[PDB]
Amino acid sequence: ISVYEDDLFEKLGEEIIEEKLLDVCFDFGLEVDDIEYKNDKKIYKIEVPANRYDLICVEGLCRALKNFMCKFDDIKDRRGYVVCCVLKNMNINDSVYNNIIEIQEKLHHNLGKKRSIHDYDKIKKINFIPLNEKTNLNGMNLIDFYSKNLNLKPYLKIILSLPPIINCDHTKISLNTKNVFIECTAIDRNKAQIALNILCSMLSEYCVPKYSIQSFVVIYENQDFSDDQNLIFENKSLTCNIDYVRKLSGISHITVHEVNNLLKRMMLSCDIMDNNTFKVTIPFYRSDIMHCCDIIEDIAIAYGYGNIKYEPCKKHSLNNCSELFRNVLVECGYTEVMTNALLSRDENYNCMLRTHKSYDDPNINLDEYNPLAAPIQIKNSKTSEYEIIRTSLIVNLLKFVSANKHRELPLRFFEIGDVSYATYNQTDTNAVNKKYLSIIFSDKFTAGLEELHGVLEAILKEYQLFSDYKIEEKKKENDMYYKLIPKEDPSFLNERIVDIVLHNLKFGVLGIIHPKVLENFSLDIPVSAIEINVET
Amino acid sequence: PTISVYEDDLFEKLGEEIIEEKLLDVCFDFGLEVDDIEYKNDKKIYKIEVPANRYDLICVEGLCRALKNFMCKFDDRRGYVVCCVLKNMNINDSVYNNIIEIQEKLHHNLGKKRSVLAIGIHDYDKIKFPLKYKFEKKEKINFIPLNEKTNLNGMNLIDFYSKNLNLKPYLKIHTKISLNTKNVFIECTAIDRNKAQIALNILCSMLKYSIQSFVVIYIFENKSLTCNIDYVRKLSGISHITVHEVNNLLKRMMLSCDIMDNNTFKVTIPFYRSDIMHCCDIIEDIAIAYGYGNIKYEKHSLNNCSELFRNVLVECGYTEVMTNALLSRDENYNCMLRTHKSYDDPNINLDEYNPLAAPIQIKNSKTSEYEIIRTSLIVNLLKFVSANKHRELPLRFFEIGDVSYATYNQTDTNAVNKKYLSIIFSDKFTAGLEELHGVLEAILKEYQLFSDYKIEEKKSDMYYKLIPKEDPSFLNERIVDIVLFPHNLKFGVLGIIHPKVLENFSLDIPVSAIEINVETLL
Amino acid sequence: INYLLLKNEEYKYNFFSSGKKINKGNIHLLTKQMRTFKEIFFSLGFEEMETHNYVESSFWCFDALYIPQQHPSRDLQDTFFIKEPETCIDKFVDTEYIDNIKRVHTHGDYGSFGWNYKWKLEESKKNVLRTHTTANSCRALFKLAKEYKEAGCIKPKKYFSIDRVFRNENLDSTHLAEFHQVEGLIIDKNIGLSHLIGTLAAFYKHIGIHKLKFKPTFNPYTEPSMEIYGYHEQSKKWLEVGNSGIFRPEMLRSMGFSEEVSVIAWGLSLERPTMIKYNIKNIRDLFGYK
Amino acid sequence: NYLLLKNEEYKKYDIFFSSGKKINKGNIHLLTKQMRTFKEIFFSLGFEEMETHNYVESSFWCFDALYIPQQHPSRDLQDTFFIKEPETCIDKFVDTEYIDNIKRVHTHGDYGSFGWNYKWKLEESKKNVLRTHTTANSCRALFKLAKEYKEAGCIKPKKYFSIDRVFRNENLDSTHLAEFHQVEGLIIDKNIGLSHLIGTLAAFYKHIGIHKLKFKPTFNPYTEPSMEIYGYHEQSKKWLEVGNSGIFRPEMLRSMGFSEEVSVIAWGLSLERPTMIKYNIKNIRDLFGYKS
Ligand SMILES: COc1ccc(NC(=O)N2CCCCN3[C@H](CN(C)C)[C@H](c4ccc(C#Cc5ccccc5)cc4)[C@@H]3C2)cc1
Ligand SMILES: COc1ccc(NC(=O)N2CCCCN3[C@H](CN(C)C)[C@H](c4ccc(C#Cc5ccccc5)cc4)[C@@H]3C2)cc1
Ligand SMILES: [Mg+2]
Repeated sequence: ISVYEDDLFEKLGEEIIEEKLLDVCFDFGLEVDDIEYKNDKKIYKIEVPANRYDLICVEGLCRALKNFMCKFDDIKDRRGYVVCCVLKNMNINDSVYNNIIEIQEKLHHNLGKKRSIHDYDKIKKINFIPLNEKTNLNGMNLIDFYSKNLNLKPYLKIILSLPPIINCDHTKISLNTKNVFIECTAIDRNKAQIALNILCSMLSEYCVPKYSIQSFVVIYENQDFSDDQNLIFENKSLTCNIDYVRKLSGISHITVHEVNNLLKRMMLSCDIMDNNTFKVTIPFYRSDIMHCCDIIEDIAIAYGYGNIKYEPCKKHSLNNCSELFRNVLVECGYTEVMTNALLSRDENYNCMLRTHKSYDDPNINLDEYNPLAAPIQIKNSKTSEYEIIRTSLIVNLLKFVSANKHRELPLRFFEIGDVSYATYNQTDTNAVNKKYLSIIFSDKFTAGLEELHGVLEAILKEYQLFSDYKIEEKKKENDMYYKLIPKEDPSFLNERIVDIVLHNLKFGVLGIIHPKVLENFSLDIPVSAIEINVET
Repeated sequence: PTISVYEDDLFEKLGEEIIEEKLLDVCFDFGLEVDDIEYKNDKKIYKIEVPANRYDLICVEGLCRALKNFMCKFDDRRGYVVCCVLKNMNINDSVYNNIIEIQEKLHHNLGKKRSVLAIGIHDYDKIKFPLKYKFEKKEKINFIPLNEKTNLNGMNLIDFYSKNLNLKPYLKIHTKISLNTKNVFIECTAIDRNKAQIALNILCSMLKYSIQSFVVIYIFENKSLTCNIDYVRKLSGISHITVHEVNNLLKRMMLSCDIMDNNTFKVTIPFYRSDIMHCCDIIEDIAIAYGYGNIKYEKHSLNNCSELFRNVLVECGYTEVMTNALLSRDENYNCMLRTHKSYDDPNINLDEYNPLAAPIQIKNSKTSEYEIIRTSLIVNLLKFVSANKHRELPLRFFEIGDVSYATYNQTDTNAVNKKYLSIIFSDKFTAGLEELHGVLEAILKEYQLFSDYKIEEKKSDMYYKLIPKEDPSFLNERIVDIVLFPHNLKFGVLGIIHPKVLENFSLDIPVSAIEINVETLL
Repeated sequence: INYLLLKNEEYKYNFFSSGKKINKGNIHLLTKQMRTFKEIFFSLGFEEMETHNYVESSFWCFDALYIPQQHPSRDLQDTFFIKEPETCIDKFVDTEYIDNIKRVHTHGDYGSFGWNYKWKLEESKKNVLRTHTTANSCRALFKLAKEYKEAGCIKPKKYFSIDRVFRNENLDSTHLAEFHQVEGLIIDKNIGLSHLIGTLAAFYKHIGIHKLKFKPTFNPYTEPSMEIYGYHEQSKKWLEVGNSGIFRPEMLRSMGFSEEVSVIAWGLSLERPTMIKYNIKNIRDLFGYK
Repeated sequence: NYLLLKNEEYKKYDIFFSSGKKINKGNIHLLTKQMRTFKEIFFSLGFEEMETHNYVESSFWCFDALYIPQQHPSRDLQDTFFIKEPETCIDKFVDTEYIDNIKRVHTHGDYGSFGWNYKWKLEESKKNVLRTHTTANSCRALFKLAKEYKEAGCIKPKKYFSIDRVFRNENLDSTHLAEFHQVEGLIIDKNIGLSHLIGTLAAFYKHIGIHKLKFKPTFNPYTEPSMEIYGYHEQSKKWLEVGNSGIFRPEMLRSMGFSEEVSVIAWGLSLERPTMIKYNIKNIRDLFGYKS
């Protein structure tokens, strides 16, 4: 629907802004991007809603938009007798002619669904040709003229020119005329009065008395459709309760502001004298179901959906998002293994070259997210291997591999679990239990660390974290992710051990264990492994 | 607890004849439990679990008594020691071992290595002189009545002579056992008086239940628990008339007293009870008597538990594919060598298992490929596979979904939508009917571990079988339908497609495939 | 470089990009997003409805949702119509065969107006391919309806649905003929917009933490509706992320629910968020070919 | 066998359908798979997952928060696991909430009837122990509910369930190990009793495969009305405890300020043994850990 930019600022008589006009419309029900200009007039087009016919024309639309932002006010089966009535005199121009043609092009095809004169100048089988052509045809032989192009063929029929194919044979005033008597016929006698009242005040903006109609309506009050023409504006009312709307709109306790909103949206409420009732008067310019739903829709538009006060089923879970890791891990041929509960002291301290504890851990509250030292010990039990809880579970994993020395060459395993260490500070129970995961590869002959790298990046690819360098490459090809920094830890083989980093928070390690440890664990074949947090 | 129960002689003590197989039932209905129990060569005996909540069941006497009554039958602050004796009594071996058992139970069971626990029994046939002992440590010592001592003097440093079975020391950590006596006495040490009377009163009830008094140098007290009736009514889930309560408490040795606002009773708890303060237990006992079983007390899943296969499937390098919505008719009829349909199905589709075809067409659709909905997913997959024949060598895909057909009866709208899945292999060289077989077998090893082979090896009910069949789209003698029930309901197929269709679908490399319903699985 | 021969006789770095990817087997992305959504939905405390059918008659599809048949949806330029089982039979012959709805179509209930329309049955009986998953949803509502009367209580229920849906707009590069829509609906007595606003805030917070803004629209299923858009800096610095609306007591109380019952619903695409998520620019690769 | 476009019938013969390919697969642990199934069924019933994010637990929560006497064989060693490394914990709501009420209860009566008679010292109750009863974590979630109960919610019947590994060490048992994994369920609402417990066990143990057929009384300290439950699969005409249940005791219960009309029900059982049952396995010393 063409804006005709200056036509707006004229019909409204205001000057504010471009973005504060698209702004107001956006705060109203219509909004459109993809709106272009012709030559020297920059225009736009907008998808008016098909709930009400009052916004079809730029005239009614601009008028309602005026009323909106606190500016404007209101104005003041064989069918028997189809109605085609208008007033006597009016006035036309081009800038209104182009617009009057628009309803004829939209109102008929769009709303009329293949559409199931207006001259009053020189006014009260085959005779002549409608407008442009000069031909006749006595019966029905006419489809031969032009039927494939944009014609009436696509609205032929279903089982005084014609309703669906306007022809204007006898009369027509002019494109540049002064008297007008609009006509239209329809399928049945209900929408008739509607369409007449709409055309009526639709264009009464272009009339000599500025929305005033002769029609000499001041005699009777009853049309028998027999003597009235052969020898219109009816409104309705919808009562509305207030607690209903208060509940719906989520902002309540006022009842006069309802009247103010309904004034500002061209409604004219009526204040059903109780504190909790209205009798709002719906005119013809609305075709919205009488139920107060749409009434509250207007009240809410006017209050502005944004300005409802209220705001308050939580994060609640991580171990549901661990199954992600689990699935992605077993997708890579990795099998799950459940380690033993606890490990020998020397199994995690003396076998691996471990000095464990820095309890104080200079940071006052150690590290919420961080790898594990400062282990949690145990009181002696009847068992011979239940001396301490895990601190890095991989060792038990390693122990497991010392158990099955005949299986397939590439042994690929992993594990999620809870581990525990000692905590001095505000940590309850003076001890902490955090979840980690470690994974390991081994082949009878060669190594890992090529695979393990692919595995790591693949796990981290469903989360976007990328190796400090892949993001570069992509930048080189078109953040808030990790990086692997080589470090030095005795348990792993030199030049083949790397810590991981994010916020400079180390949480994982990746390495080739030193052969001495393999000697410790009665192993023969080289293994590689990684140990990473998740809570991080 | 432990299994210290004893011989069959109870059947006499009860004086009844209810065979075994009719007794272990009652114990199971009581709270008592016994595993396989052995015989002492000529005496058929058993052993019992016996909870340590009540001391009433600790001994064979109290146990047999409770079972009888059960069914419908009838200055150093010295630890205050108490010492009671009887008038007349009598023992025998079958009772000697039992009194020793109680002396071993009150000590082992109730004693936590016997800190406030000990048993000082003897006979009242030695002396009767009144005396007092509470003092400072000592003044002198000569001897003591223990079995492994017979000299008492000469070499072993005094105040300390430590040699016994396991817990020999007690300080820093005989004369006669009175076997077959008539008068009997007993001494015992406790922390203080409440637990003293508690631990002591139990020996009193041993046998016709009469015992001389105890010398009181400076006793059996009962207690009471009030209980409301709606309380128990709500808890036990019944609507008792409360006279049944007096009957139940009679049968479990509970002499209630019936203080009745119509909504209250009051029970008289003795010491020989699994004592616990809140009168909760009371309902525990009323429920034991009423019988847990006899209380008046008084669903499927598809899209959530289907992903099992999906998970199991994406293992082993299989990737998932999302089909296109619908496919042209000739795409399912002319491209494929089948072309068939059971329009007036009435016989056919007598049951909507069995992945079949009876498709539903569509008006006002796209005139390119949008004429009918799927009936077997492979085609759309093939369409996808006809699009990327340039990728890495082994192409393996799969898809689960929902499909649809027309249905005469059985649906409000005369149409059905059931979900199944298809899988596809291609390696440019072979098919994967070997791989695919392993796959199918592994999935049904993921729900049943049973196709047909290796039988239902001894190291078996409601499982499947692959029946070779003949359908045109696939290559002869290399196509099998699949079926599982005692109703011969086929739901899956596995086959190598016939090459002519590949000529139709601009395919180039050999493929193998499987297609099985799931909605049927159950 | 790589160490082996770890026997005692041991006589003695490009952390740049990666190591050789070997066979990798993964799941469809849309299925992963569907998973994540199920997680968060059940986390809020929702119940999955059963939309396991996409054939639903026009009746459940359209007239049950109080929409006159004569509208741009019914036209073939925006829908897909089946002809094979074109007629259905099992409909609740009660409430004059839901002739209540026709009446509501033609005349008034709950004080509202219809259209002064005949609202014939046949168009309701024409079998259609679902264009709004909500159709299936609304069915599961009516059962609750009976339950509510069979019990008289008020039990606020939370529901959500996801399954394939279909439309036929064109074949121009706009959006495709089939797609997937997640949908949520809550039901209880005397609840209004504020709850809807808040719950959208929380939900679309789980998708990202974005202050939201919504503009009114006009739609027949929800008389009071709005289009929701929240901010994750896309092009206009936000995205028209979702659709919404509030209930329609007109048809609602004609299902026997209650005078005080209100429900709220909202629906959106599953693909379009995916397109946004995994760094995608147009919908031709997530679906079908890769 | 096919690579032929033109050459259709150069056939060798279209030649045995009893076998499997049997190549590298990659699998999930059985026990976590069982865990999966259980979470499925629980969320099907309408439950809420608790948070057992702890592996060690003070004795108070372990024993004394419940009516469990300190002087007991459980507290005795050789049958439990004691940490003793950080043997000290601090901070429990002494303030008219938990600690002094419980101390009273082991030495006197409150919140219902009266009576436990014991020197309820605090320190030994404060010694940190390794879990023998998972319910500990459970009980925490109660007290917070407690406060919720007081604020505005009068009756919101809540359903909870918890599972994570627990451990004990008798010496080395010929049947059981250090308690791989333990399931526990808890329902709480006004005025709830046996009938509800029996019904819900019937429902659950029906969903697992069996049909609860017999329940026998047992003796238990935290739940006074307790029982050992049995449902029937073809094992023997004898049996073994197929899990336990029971409902709690106002002794510990009303000490969190719960209403007088408030009653709760609980049940727990093992996770390994049912698995042993499912996949036809014996002697789970290879199913778990090594040789898996
Ligand atoms: C942050 O991630 C996201 C996530 C999503 C998006 N985009 C969308 O959210 N889209 C794409 C934009 C335009 C196309 N829309 C289609 C039609 N639509 C213009 C009206 C379609 C669509 C259709 C219907 C509904 C509905 C509904 C409904 C349900 C119950 C009651 C009331 C109404 C929703 C979407 C998409 C939406 C972006 C980023
Ligand atoms: C159909 O599938 C099944 C399923 C299970 C089984 N077997 C078991 O169910 N077992 C194994 C038998 C013996 C070992 N038990 C242990 C100790 N126990 C003798 C007392 C252990 C155990 C310990 C404690 C509880 C408890 C509790 C509870 C919680 C709250 C309130 C009240 C009580 C339960 C089990 C197992 C049980 C068989 C098939
Ligand atoms: Mg509206």
